Amino acid sequence: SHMCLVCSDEASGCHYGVLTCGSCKVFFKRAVEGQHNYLCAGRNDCIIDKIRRKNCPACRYRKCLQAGMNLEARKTKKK
Amino acid sequence: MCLVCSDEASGCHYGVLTCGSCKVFFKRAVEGQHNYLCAGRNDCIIDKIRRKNCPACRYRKCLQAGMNLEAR
DNA sequence: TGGAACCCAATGTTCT
DNA sequence: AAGAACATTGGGTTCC
Ligand SMILES: [Zn+2]
Ligand SMILES: [Zn+2]
Ligand SMILES: [Zn+2]
Ligand SMILES: [Zn+2]
Repeated sequence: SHMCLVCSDEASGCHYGVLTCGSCKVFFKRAVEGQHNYLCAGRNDCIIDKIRRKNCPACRYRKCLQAGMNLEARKTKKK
Repeated sequence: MCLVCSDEASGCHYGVLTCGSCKVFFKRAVEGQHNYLCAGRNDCIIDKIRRKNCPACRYRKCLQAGMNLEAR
């Protein structure tokens, strides 16, 4: 396809195992490598689009996980 | 306690009892015009920590708590 | 009390 | 591809 599977913006290729845009790529890396201690102000089902993806990092990080992102995807595609 | 984010207040600002962070947010919201979109259901929880998540919902309840720049 | 000017945390792009 | 590090935004406290 051509759209990020997390936020629907224009994907820039496959990162951490998932067709995503560049903003979701570095968001995930940051969330996964530090704490991801986020709280949703809604009911854990926020809509995450190009502009709203900024509102709710809890729900953004859940959609990254749901789309299959994982740090070791490179090492894992091998074998 | 902030009538908006229920943190605790520095005093009465723009017509309402609010925290300092809500003071500046409002001034900025009203002046800068931006158009904000809620990502939930137009009823987000607005508290000390979750404030920053939905400026649409934050700004809406500033308005509804009575905030207004001409409080003269 | 209202506002300026900080300062920092979080985002998204560049990297020639 | 991954990821440092740059640029910028939006935000809260300090100060005047
Ligand atoms: Zn994305
Ligand atoms: Zn959410
Ligand atoms: Zn407040
Ligand atoms: Zn909202």
